[PDB]
Amino acid sequence: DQIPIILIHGSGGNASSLDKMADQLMNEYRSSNEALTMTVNSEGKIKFEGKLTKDAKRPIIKFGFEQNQATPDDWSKWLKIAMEDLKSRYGFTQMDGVGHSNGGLALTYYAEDYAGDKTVPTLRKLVAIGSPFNDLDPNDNGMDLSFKKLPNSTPQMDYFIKNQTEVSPDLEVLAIAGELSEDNPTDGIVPTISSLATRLFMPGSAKAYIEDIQVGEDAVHQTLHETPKSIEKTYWFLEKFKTDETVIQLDYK
Repeated sequence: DQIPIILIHGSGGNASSLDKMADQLMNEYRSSNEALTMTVNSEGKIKFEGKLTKDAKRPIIKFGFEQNQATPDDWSKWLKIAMEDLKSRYGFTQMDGVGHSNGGLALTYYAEDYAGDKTVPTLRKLVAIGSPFNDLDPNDNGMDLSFKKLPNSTPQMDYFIKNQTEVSPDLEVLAIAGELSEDNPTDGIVPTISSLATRLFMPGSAKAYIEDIQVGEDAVHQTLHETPKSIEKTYWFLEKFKTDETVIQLDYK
């Protein structure tokens, strides 16, 4: 009945990439008291470092993909394999996840593809930080933060829309997006709208869907999972936010 929190890096990252967040949860908030590092390689290896005890509180799973530039749907498949082993070892029926960029996309595939699967933990809270739901092309995304549709949906977005019905009705989603300035709706890599495109498939599927836009030069893609606001909002969503009713909160902005 412990609910772990899985932390997943962006492309180019590793199992240490979300350590600022993890250290804050373990050392300052002290809402989590134990951690495990797990890594997976598509070659066929799964590695656990550490052991969670019976006294674990919100245990953190620092996750690493050795193939750290692969597609988010490949990541999701590899995550499933590793989550079968995690559940086998510890029995967790639910987990929360925080993913930076590609890591948030991997969680979204996991949410859509394995909600019914009793051999892995069901994703409960999903935090996606600068995740390019509709990839990187500004032409596909545009600049209208009140968007009800995208200028052009990519194949990935088409998949997310098609399979939105498969998410757990208890799923709670927080989409964090950066915008370098009000007149420059990108985080430097991802169009702000791409990172909020969850708006088009999570509301009414998930129990909760919340957006948070951070603005300014400090909201750059590469470090967006390290901003004070990102960490504060993530803590809030993981430890304070609770609902039985549907919640949808959009930033327009």
